Amino acid sequence: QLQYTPQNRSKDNGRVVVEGVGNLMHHIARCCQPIPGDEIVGFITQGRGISVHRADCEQLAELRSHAPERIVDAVWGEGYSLVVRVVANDRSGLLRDITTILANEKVNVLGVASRSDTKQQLATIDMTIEIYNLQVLGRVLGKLNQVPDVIDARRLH
Amino acid sequence: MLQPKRTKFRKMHKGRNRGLAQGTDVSFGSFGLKAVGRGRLTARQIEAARRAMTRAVKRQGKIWIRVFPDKPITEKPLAVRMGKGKGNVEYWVALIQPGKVLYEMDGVPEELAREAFKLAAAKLPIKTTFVTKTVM
Amino acid sequence: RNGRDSEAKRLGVKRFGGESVLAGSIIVRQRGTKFHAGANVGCGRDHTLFAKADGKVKFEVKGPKNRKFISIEAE
RNA sequence: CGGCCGCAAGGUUAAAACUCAAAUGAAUUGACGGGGGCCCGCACAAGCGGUGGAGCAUGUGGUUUAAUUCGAUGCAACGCG
RNA sequence: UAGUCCGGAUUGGAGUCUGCAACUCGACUCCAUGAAGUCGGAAUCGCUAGUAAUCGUGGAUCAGAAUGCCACGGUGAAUAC
RNA sequence: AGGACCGAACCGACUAAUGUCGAAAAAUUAGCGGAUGACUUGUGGCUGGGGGUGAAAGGCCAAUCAAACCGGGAGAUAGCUGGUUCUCCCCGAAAGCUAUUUAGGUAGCGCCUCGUGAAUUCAUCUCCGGGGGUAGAGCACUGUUUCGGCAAGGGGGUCAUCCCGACUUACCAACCCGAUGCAAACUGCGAAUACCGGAGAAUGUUAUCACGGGAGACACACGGCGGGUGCUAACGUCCGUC
RNA sequence: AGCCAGGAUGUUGGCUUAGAAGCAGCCAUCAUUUAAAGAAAGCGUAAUAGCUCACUGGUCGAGUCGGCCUGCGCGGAAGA
RNA sequence: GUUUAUUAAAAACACAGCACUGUGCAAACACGAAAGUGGACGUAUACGGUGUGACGCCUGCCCGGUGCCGGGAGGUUAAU
RNA sequence: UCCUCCUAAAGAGUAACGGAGGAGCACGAAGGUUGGCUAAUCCUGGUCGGACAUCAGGAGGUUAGUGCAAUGGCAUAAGCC
RNA sequence: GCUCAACGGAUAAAAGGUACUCCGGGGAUAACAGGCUGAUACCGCCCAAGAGUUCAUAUCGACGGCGGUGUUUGGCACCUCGAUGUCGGCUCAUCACAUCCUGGGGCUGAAGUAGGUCCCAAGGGUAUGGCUGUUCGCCAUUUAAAGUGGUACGCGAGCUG
RNA sequence: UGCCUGGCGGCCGUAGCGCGGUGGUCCCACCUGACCCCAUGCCGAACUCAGAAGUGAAACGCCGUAGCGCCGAUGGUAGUGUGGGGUCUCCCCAUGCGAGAGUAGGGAACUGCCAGGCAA
RNA sequence: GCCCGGAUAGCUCAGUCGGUAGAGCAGGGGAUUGAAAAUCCCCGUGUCCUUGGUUCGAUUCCGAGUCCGGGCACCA
RNA sequence: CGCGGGGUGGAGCAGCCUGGUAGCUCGUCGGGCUCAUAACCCGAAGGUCGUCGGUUCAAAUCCGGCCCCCGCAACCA
RNA sequence: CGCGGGGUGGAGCAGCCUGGUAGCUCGUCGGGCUCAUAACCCGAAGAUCGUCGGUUCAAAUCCGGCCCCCGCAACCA
Repeated sequence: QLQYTPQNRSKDNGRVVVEGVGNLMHHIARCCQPIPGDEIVGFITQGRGISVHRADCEQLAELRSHAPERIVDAVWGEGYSLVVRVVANDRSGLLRDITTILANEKVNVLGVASRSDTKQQLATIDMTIEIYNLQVLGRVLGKLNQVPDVIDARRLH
Repeated sequence: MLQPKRTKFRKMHKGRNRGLAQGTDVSFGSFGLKAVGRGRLTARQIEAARRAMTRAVKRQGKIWIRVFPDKPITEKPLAVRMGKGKGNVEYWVALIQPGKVLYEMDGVPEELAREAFKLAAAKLPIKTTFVTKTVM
Repeated sequence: RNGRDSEAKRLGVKRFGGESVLAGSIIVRQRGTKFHAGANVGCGRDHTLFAKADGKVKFEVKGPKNRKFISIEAE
């Protein structure tokens, strides 16, 4: 029910400075989820301007095998938006266990990417978010690797 | 609750259980749990044992069930007079005769396996034993 | 909702190998054609293999597809 | 409520608590009436040609947008400022 | 008498003029392209005279940018008991 | 005045106890209701058995009533029960099948007996000739099953996004391939026993078959074996077989 | 099998973590004086410290250790 | 008041009252093969049937089904 | 009532309110015969035509068909003209 | 010419009630008790993820497993059709112990008080009413406690009805 | 008398597939033409016919190869009739029969008759 | 006097486990009106009793001080 | 435990019975009349037919299970 | 099983009776008129006669078989 504001505010920009200049139309790609820290590598799509693909990655490398010349460099100016996989044992209110932590833990909860099937007692749950502060990322990983049903809860890439 | 996905005939004849097992060599994991007794494994017991054993090995190494219920044991609702047709497919079981492998496992220290099977077998009805894939 | 059933048709072999019979004698009451005619062995519509001549009885396996046959040994 | 009368329906006698600053009579000017009379106007009737269907122009609502500046929005806004 | 030599939208190409500038966003030209539409539901509009209707001419605004507005004559009814 | 009132005789009969092989085949005792009335009683009439009568309970009609009593059809009928009387001798069942307004009866057949009559007729074994598809087995087929390999196609994606199309996935995954089990209604296999047929020896008071007189029997129980059912429960139940 | 004593340190291993210094957690599984000592089997401290540990040598001194296979038993095992 | 004499006295029955409906007198109905009688030596303010059951306030909607009454044209219609 | 499969213990038969499905017809042709032919289903290519009409080829092999349920059977075909 | 389909076909042609009932049979065939059985019900036992702030096993313990009893709900018709007259109350009880109290212990996440729990132990003790026919149950008020069961769910040739 | 090849069998996957090679004098195939015999629910593709230049590709046959299919012991196991036993929801024993599967191995047929060709 | 607990945006309420202060209602905001309602689009909203100390995180630890709901106890 | 009936646009009902193609009423939506609303007038969309599986060339329909809903039964005990 | 009647435009349905040559109302459409519908009024819109043969110059007709329906009646195999 809580599932625009980012694209309306990423338009506020200042978030990327491409080869010495910002203000260029751009967007973080869905195949890397670039994070503020370890810079990036940018590619120029025909329309929709620059397509950042996070520094070092295959699809970005595939482009190198087509029009590598178009590819460009940039930084971050000023950890919004990312996904996290939390494959875990069964559930038993575990869906609450993720959320229980997340609640007033603050961070955005638009990553309704769960998938409970497999063969064994191991539901595959994923979560895209739009966490703000980089420090917040760390507290989550410590508070989410802990969970008993959880066997893995870290930066999906 | 391991069980057949879309059968052929619904209810099945009781059928006496006799003779020895078949797949008697742990042909997958390095270690397995052979069965000595001669009883029937309810789908519940099997799966329950699976979770039992899996609890120990965390999730490292690898497992393999060697059986499968596939025999629709039927009961009759309580307080009903005999006859009037065979009852209802209450639950499924796999006939198990002496010497039948059940849970092959590997990738984990032999000791951890030897400990897990203690538990899994502990939940099983039929008396069982541990085994290792002796070459050929 | 069941319990219904036909009424056995007394099928199966009626004459075994080595047996002697008269023409018109019925050797087999097969429903399909588990067998096939042989020398002196007529095949009625009911696939009731029978004797076309008095004599002995035998069960050949001749034929490329190992189909069994019945033949009246001309005894 | 009680009392009396009544077969009944009810009737007769007849309060209070509470509640508002009005309720009300007539008469006046208007407005209105699916009241009456008298009269007019493309009001209708009698006709001529139209929009509404079609594509396009233009304005408008709505929607969208980072902005779709602001105002106009029964008749008397909508090729309007 | 056909969607037809009707229709002209849309669209490609190639141009002209204005103006620092014509992609968003102009006008106009040429070649081609060539849709909806075969008189429009409910509903509803103007109009009695040189009006309706139909026809083209012009002007302010204006660098440019009218199918709008304003203005001008041409043609020219019906009907009102 | 009154189907008025309290109330004895009178009429009735609510309650309790006693009695309940009694004092009695419905009463005594203690109390009960009616008691001028649709009351009660004498005597004597009348109404009759599918009839009477009934303030209606199927109550009453001679201690009897959802059709009285007595006698007569009449030894009703009784697939039901009980019972069925002296003796010895010989043989000796079945509790199955099929059919039945049949299922605790009966009928024909199976088994029984007595009689006449017939062939190594028959049984046992060894040997020979036979079909089988069961136990077991197996997984080519029908289904089902686990893992692995390959993997279309399905989704996520990057790029493109009109469109084609190109890579990409620690995502789902058909098919075929390799290993792996399961089946009463699966079989590319397949016993023993079982059954039929042929021959030969041994032993068997013909043990065999046919015809004939008379039956009984058709409720079966248990135990082992092979199963169905049921909970691989029942001295359970339903068959085969001994 | 007992008892005497050693069981350290380089060092706070680095990262981590308000500290985690021998043991929350990833890595390590290097070397040192080596009789031996791993970046610790169990305990314990805010971290420390600290009691043990595997282990190493002393004394005595003969067997000793756990699995395996099976024979027969014990518990498991309460009724009117 | 009555009631199951001999397990039931009641809330059962009857009950006065109300309604329905039958019946014009050789009544209706019943007893009876019948004659004949009760009805009644009465005649609609009467007599039989039925439902209800003093009194008080009342007693609503349904004619499809069934039955009862009325209509008789038309189809169907027996012996003849 | 009748048919088919299993139970049914490799001959026949064999019970249960045991397990599973059917029939109470159809056809003058779907019968008889003579001659002839033999499929399913995927892959590829192909006007409209697309997961799938028809077509060509191939692999495949009777996984098809047999008026209807099942079983046995069927290419010498009983299958199809 | 028959769904004579109950399909070997009693008729050309036929549905009910009987607690007003009646007769001849059966424990061949039921209700209740018993008997076998123990699915179910009850009690106990194994494994033990987990809860228990730390720590599985102080105390509970899921997923599962094996039992034991013969109290329940049942299954089977072996006993009884020539009468087993069914629940509760009353009266009178007797046994088991899987113990409600009292007595003796261990452990306790037991300071003490008071409890939790398991082991031993059957000597004795082990309510009065309200409502309901109830047993039971809820409730009132007690008590050291107001046990669980068997005994034809004891007890009618003793009572009540 | 040896090799070819064709027809017809016996037998019927030890005989069948795949792979590699190979033959055209004859034989065979394909092949050529089709007024006519006959034929196509269209079509000489098939069928049918008249023929024969061409060829050995296809097909066919032979030869080699075992990558499979296929065959297949011995032993053991399962089962099992019969007689005993137990811990009798299953098995033990004596005992006669005795698998399926799998292994060693086998293995790319043999064969009779006739007819024509070559070599004798 | 001692012992035990309640205090959270304006109202009612969530919480919290020594770690980065929310839900609901009103309320305000914008459209519209003269201002409301209806309708339409937005939203905030708290010294966690105070306070220091253990506080990088105390709001969950700790009393000291507050009121608040129970309980015992001074019966001169 | 039992037998019978039903689940279809947002609501109520068809249509199923007897295989191919789902209609009615209100409601929702678009326009009109009105100062405005309703009413009224014009025009329009909207239903994977409970779910799964099956039978079939094809299933809302035929067949079976599952979940729901209602009915009738649960007597002698 | 026989007999008595009968399928006519889409159709309720006359014609028949007394051979050639076929009506009605509902189907729809439009105009009309319509505060706006309403209502109401006119023409158009409409089968070679239930199926196929005989006799006839010509077959609804007059008749034979024929499907379907409608009644009686033989429903004692």
